[PDB]
Amino acid sequence: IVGGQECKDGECPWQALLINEENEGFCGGTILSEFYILTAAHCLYQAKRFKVRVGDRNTEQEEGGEAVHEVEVVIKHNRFTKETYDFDIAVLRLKTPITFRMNVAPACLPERDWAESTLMTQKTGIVSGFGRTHEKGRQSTRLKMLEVPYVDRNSCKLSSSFIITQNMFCAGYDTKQEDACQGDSGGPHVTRFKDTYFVTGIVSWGEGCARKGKYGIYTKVTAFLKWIDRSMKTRGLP
Amino acid sequence: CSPCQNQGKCKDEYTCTCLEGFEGKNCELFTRKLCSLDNGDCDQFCHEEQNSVVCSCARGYTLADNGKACIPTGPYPCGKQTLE
Ligand SMILES: Cc1cc2cc(/N=C(/NC#N)N[C@H]3CCCCN(CC(=O)N4CCCC4)C3=O)ccc2o1
Ligand SMILES: [Ca+2]
Ligand code: NA
Repeated sequence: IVGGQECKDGECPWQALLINEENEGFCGGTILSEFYILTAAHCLYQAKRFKVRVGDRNTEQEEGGEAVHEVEVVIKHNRFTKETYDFDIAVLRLKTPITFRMNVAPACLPERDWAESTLMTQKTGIVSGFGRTHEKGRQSTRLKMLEVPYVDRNSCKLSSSFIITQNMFCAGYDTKQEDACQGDSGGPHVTRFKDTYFVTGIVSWGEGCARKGKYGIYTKVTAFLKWIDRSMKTRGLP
Repeated sequence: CSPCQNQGKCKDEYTCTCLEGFEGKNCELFTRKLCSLDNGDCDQFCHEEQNSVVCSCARGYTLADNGKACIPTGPYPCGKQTLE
C-alpha cells in the first residue's frame, strides 16, 4: 500500500497473508469464514507451496496472536485467464479452522443486487495489505489500509492500456500518490455500510503503483458472489 | 387547527398524531420506503418483494423480530472491526 496508514489493533481483522516456502508473504487474502479465504487466482501461480497467515500486523516480529493455516483445497476459478486477468479469483479451504479473535474476523459477503445498488454506489472503499509502501520501494512489515475512491467504468477503461472486463473495476486516485501495489494482490477491498464491512473487491493488477493517470484494478466481487457461495457450500471432505 | 398532513390528527404549539405509515412533525413523510431510501430502514441487506421491503442479514447475524435489525450470534460477526 502506497500512502494510507497502518491498521490499528482490530481495524483490519479480515486481512490474510499468503506465505510461500520461505515463509515470506507474497500476496494477500480476505477471511470469509473459519474455513475459507478469498484471494486472486494469479497469486496461486506465484509460489511452489503456500500457507495462510492470519492476525499478522508486523512481519518482522512474532508478536503472538498470529496463526498459520495449511490449505486443504484450492478452488481457482476455472475461467481465470492469464493474459487478461479476467476471473482473477480463488477460494482456499483451510485444513484447520480459524479461531476468531482480536484482529482475526471475517468480512461479510454482501447480497449481489444490494451490493450493486448500495455498496458500488458509494464514494469509497478500503484496500489493505502488506505490499510495497512505494512502486520503487519495499514491502511493508506492517499491515496498512487506504481509502480509495471508486472510479466510473468509462474513466477506468480510457485510463488503461489493457482491457477492463465487466469482472473488474477501478479504484483510487488520478494523480494523488496513494494506491495498492505489488504484494497487496489477493487482498481485501471492502466497503463500509452502517459500521459493517462487506467484501467488494480483490486486489488484482495495475500499471506501476500510484502512477499518474492510472488506477488500481480490482476483481469485481459482485460478479462472483454466486460462485463464492457454491465454492463455500462444498464444505469439508465427504 | 389543517396543519397535520395525510389525515393526521391535530391537537395543541400544535401537535400531530400521525396515522400508521406517516411520520415527521406534520405526518408529511412516508415511513414506508423502498431500498433506495435509507436502505429501507434495514440494518444490512434490503430487497423488494411486490412493492415491499424485505430486510436480511449476512452470515453470523439473525434478523430481529422487527424485521429490520441484524443480531450477532457471537462476539465475532462478519464485518465488524474487533474491539477485543
Ligand atoms: C489495486 C492494485 C494496484 C496494483 C498495482 C500493482 N503494481 C504492479 N506493478 C508495478 N509496479 N503490478 C503488475 C505486477 C507485474 C506483472 C504485471 N501486472 C499484471 C498486468 O499488468 N496485467 C495487465 C492485464 C492483466 C495483468 C501487474 O499487475 C500490482 C497490483 C495492484 O493492485
Ligand atoms: Ca508477525
Ligand atoms: Na493514479
